[PDB]
Amino acid sequence: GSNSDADRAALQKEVAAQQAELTRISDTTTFGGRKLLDGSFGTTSFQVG
Amino acid sequence: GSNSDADRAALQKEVAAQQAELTRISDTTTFGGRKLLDGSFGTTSFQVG
Repeated sequence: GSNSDADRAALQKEVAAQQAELTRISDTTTFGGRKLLDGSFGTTSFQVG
Repeated sequence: GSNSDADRAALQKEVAAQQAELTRISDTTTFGGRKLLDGSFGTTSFQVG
C-alpha cells in the first residue's frame, strides 16, 4: 500500500537471501564436478551414432 | 558427453594398455622363432609341386 509495511528492510533482506539461494542452486549441481547450469558450460554434444 | 567423464586420463591408460596388448598379440607368434605378424617375416612361398 506504499505506506503500511515499514518492514522493507527485512523484506529486502528476504529477497536478497532468496537471490543468494538462487545463486546456490546455480552451483551445487556438479554432476561430475562439472556444475551444469552455472559457471562455464562448454556447450557439449552427446555422440549417439 | 564431451565433458562428463573427467577420468579420460585413466581412459587413455586403458586404451594404451589395449594397444600394447595388441602389439603383444603381434609378437609372441614365434611359430619357429619366426613370428608371423611382426618381427622378421620374409613373405615367403610354400612349395607344393
